Amino acid sequence: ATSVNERIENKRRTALLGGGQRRIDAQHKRGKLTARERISLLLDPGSFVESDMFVEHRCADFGMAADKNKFPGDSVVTGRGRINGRLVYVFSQDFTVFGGSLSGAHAQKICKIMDQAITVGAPVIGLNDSGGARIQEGVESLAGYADIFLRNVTASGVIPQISLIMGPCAGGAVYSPALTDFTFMVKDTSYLFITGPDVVKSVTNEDVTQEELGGAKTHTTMSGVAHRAFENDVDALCNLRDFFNYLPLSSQDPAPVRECH
Amino acid sequence: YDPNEKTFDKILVANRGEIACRVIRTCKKMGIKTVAIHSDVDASSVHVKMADEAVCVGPAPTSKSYLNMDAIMEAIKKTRAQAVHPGYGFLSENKEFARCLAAEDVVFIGPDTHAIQAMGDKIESKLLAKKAEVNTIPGFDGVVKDAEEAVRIAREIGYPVMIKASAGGGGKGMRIAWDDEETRDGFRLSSQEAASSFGDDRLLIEKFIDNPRHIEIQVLGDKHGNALWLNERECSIQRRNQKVVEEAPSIFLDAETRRAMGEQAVALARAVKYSSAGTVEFLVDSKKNFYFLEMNTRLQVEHPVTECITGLDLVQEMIRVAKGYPLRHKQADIRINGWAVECRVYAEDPYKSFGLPSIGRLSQYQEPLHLPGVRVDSGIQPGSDISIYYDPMISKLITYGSDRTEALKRMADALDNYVIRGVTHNIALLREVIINSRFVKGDISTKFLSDVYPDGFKGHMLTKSEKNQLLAIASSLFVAFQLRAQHFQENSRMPVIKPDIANWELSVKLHDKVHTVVASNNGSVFSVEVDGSKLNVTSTWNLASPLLSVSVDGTQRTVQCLSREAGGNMSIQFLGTVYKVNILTRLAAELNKFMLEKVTEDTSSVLRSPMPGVVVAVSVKPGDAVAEGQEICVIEAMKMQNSMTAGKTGTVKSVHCQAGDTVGEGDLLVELE
Amino acid sequence: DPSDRLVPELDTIVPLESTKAYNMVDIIHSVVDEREFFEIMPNYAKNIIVGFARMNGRTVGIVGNQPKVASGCLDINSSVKGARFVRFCDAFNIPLITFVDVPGFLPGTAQEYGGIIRHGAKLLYAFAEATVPKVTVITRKAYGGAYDVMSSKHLCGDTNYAWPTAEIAVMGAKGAVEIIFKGHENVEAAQAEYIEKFANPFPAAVRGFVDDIIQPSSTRARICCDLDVLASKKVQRPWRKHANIPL
Ligand SMILES: CCC(=O)SCCNC(=O)CCNC(=O)[C@H](O)C(C)(C)COP(=O)(O)OP(=O)(O)OC[C@H]1O[C@@H](n2cnc3c(N)ncnc32)[C@H](O)[C@@H]1OP(=O)(O)O
Ligand SMILES: Nc1ncnc2c1ncn2[C@@H]1O[C@H](COP(=O)(O)OP(=O)(O)O)[C@@H](O)[C@H]1O
Ligand SMILES: *C(=O)CCCC[C@@H]1SC[C@@H]2NC(=O)N[C@@H]21
Ligand SMILES: [Mg+2]
Repeated sequence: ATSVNERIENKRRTALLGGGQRRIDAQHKRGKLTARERISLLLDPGSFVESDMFVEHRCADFGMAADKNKFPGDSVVTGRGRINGRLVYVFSQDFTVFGGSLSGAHAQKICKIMDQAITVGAPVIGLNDSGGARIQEGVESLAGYADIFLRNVTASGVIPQISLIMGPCAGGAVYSPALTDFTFMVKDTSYLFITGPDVVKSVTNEDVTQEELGGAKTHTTMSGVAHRAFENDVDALCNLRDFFNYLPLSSQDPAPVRECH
Repeated sequence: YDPNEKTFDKILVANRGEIACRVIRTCKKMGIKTVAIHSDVDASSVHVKMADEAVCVGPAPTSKSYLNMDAIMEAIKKTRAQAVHPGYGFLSENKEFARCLAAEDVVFIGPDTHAIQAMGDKIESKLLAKKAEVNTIPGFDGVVKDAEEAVRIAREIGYPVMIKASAGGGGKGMRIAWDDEETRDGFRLSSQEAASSFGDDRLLIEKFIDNPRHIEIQVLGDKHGNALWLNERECSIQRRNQKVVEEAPSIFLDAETRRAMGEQAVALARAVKYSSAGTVEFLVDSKKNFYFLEMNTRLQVEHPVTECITGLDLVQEMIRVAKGYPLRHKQADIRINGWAVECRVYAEDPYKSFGLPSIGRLSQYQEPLHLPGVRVDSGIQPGSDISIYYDPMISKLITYGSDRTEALKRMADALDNYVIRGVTHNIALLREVIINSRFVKGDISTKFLSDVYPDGFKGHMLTKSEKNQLLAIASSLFVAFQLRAQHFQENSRMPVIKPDIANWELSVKLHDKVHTVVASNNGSVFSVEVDGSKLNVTSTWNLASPLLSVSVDGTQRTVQCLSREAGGNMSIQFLGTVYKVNILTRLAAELNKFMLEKVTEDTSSVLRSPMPGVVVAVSVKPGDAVAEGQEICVIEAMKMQNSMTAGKTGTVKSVHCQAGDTVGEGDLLVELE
Repeated sequence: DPSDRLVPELDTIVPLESTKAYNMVDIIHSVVDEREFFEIMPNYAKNIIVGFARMNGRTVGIVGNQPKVASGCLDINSSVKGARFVRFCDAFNIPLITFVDVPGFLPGTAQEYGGIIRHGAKLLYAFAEATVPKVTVITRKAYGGAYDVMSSKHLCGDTNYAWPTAEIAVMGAKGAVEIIFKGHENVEAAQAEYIEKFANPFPAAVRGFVDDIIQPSSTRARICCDLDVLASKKVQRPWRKHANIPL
């Protein structure tokens, strides 16, 4: 008798449930979904296939060798699907597990998805919901951003890259959306800033909150970083679907032609 | 040196810089472990890396790092040091330091406490010397009483009247008077300045010697009552009462006078019961009459030069004496072997006040160790930094030869192959003094720098032939750079066509004059036409090395190109002096005459500080009116205080200097109309 | 000018204290041939330095941080100033030499309202798409994602070096201890342990992030030899009409 079957089911249940039901309830109380139903709403029904669902982080310092600091998926859901019959590769970040902070496995999965997409010639859509880089990981975390950043420059001009900020992205993770072709934000829910208001108050002796520092209105009215702002998650995904419907798959293909009346 | 003999196994050096390095080298040669002390600024000095172990003693100021006895004693106790060498300065001649060290168990390399106590003030030293049958100044001995007593003394001491501050000296309270009324007014001025002095409030009246010559006798003694005099030393070239150029054998003295001086010095040392190395200083007139003047109970700065004519090592001998061993030499064993000349290279600008301190970081530094008969003693290295708290001494250079002429020629050669980039030095003044006709002849005095340059040091005044050589070298260097700029690699797509030019016609602007130069190249040989004069210069034309050796008409010269730019400005070091020239082509020079002259909004009325440091006292306030020749404020940096002069009349609009702040070099200080 | 000339004056140029500022122009002058350096835009955005020099007779582009001005923090102007120069140097086949001393990006409301993200992305892209040989030397520090912005090893960099006084981390010690050891409410021993363990280049050295830790006096001799072996660099990349600069 082998217990390799029940462990698979337990790992699947933990991956679906994330880091716990209390964090899920906290996610919903802000009027905010989680990664998996975002993916389901974005993609066609019964067309999403997920890659690398059994990957764990390999941290060994600051007491993460215990099971309480171990979570399957490593706060990222990556895969491929179809929109209106055309292939696409997607990745979404989960704030439940360590606030979506970058780890080795997170960057590895993102890089693998980008490599596959650039190999086959399909667009990449990224739903960004993070909190920065994991400090306990160390320099290994920083390299992850680099391993992403290079792949954002290699694929620039080859395949379209779309980014949608769905939460408070901060730190060095804000540079990946700036290196993509288009940027979209959800108002009253998403933020973008290099440093938090606390550091600004400490250094420049100036008082400001997160909404006025990195809010959607600031980045869509005077900063010029984002392109459009949407009311909520469902409207954002609905608009992103037809926006993707406009644009082609790769620079080797001609502009799409539809049926006119 | 014999390492078999028993000697201390741990020496702590209580100094910094050059003398610490010298002592460290000596004990390393003698196989003795050493310990070094340093402040926070000197944590990266040369002497803290040469010596095993290092102890931090406190902050940057000397009052808390090198003069803090508690820190030194704690370091000695922690390091289990058995002996301490003070070098010179700081605590070398401190009365309480000797007792504090000799209390527990520590032996102090130097004179005993009684010797320092006796030779510490100018009152009892004179009477002690008189009791030892030593020639002294015929000035009256005794503390002055009042103006009437002062003039009564001045009646029978001679028409020239010296007034001096007792006890501590250092160039304070030293004043002149001739006339009896002038004598009494100078005496009351001396009395009031002594009342405002450090506290002695005692004056000494004395006689002047006309055209003084400062001679020194190096004495060495032990604890068994033996005393030796190691020849004499000539030190007359001084500014601000500080020696710059040293000469071991005295060209002014014969055998009999030298013997008499040495015997008198030995007798004086025996009277004091001296048991270490020291120097006795004398003032000598034209009639070879020598008078005693002060005794230094420590190791002197100019000690290496007398080592070049005797072959002894003073540091090793004095360490052996402090150990308790009798001297292994006799008087008949000391002989003069050749000639030796020493120069003291400082970090200061000689063009103002014969040297004013400057700071900076050494971009690069190279010594002429490959030249024959050259020895360099330095406590610096490439990348070293110069702070504002210590003496600005960079290094000392010693050259020895068979006779005076060879030593002087070697010194002149060595002063040209010395590379210092990063700070300003006084090498030009040294080279000008060395090749001076009066210095070569041998008629010098303590006022040598006061009459040769009555207004100040203006650089080397070069003759017509030297000017032609300089212009030819500059033109040749410019043409060599232009020719080097044309050498590319083969492209195989757009081949380069090297321009074919025969002659280069150039306009060279030097000082405030313009010369026309024609340059021709024939490989490694340049032919130069300078105002109708033929010159021929050859060299390897290595444009990367900091030293260029050229031959102009058979004469060998060494030059250094300090700075060069595309605008034509070049800074070239010729004969130890830096010259600025502007080289242009004929067409460029002709077209440059149409350029409008750039307005320069600096016509006096500016009092930019000539030296960095901390101002201690400002004598004016904003809105006041100043007068010519009146000091404004006093800035203290590198052991000295300097007050800038005046010469224009106006109203000070603002004052940017306050007591306790730090002022950088070239910073605007006083603004006036 | 020999290619193996030593530069002993660079051994103690970097102060021991982390709050003191030095001059990178002195290091550039010491390293390059004949102390000659042609600076571009010397009076604008003084916290970054860009220029042309020669190494063993070969034209090179020098880019570096200036700790003397604004502690070396990056801002809007310096990002564009460096990015344009790097793009030109790549476009006309010129090797790049980089000196890294950066604590991060300059914070404030004006920088965020001006779009610092776009210009940081410009500079990062300019270093990322570089195909000419690149040599990087880290002098004192490189904090946060800015370390990636300065052509780290992971952006297809060829050779990276670090001086013994260098140190690389994620953030400062205070931020790390206040974001990791929050429950312990004791930063006395925690800060000491963090600065003893991570305030040094070994964590990046043991993980292969930096090629070697070299003495400063041998910096020049290390660079020239590298420029001898990287002169034949060739990189193949996917075809495209032109990429999308974040202009
Ligand atoms: C390359 C440049 C870098 O390295 S940037 C590194 C990030 N530096 C920082 O100072 C962290 C900034 N992040 C934040 O302030 C918050 O997470 C923001 C973005 C405001 C989210 O808002 P908020 O809902 O109030 O957060 P929260 O109180 O619910 O905390 C949730 C949990 O997320 C975690 N988290 C966040 N970021 C990291 C990170 N980089 N590394 C490790 N953990 C992180 C927090 O530990 C927090 O834990 P907890 O559940 O509150 O106990
Ligand atoms: N009686 C004197 N007569 C003529 N010149 C003197 C006399 N005393 C001093 N001078 C000058 O004073 C200067 C310094 O005298 P000194 O006793 O050595 O003090 P210090 O220890 O500060 O050097 C000498 O160089 C000398 O030129
Ligand atoms: C300051 O750092 C003390 C050492 C420098 C002065 C010492 S002591 C007196 C000697 N005369 C001189 O010019 N240097 C020597
Ligand atoms: Mg004296």
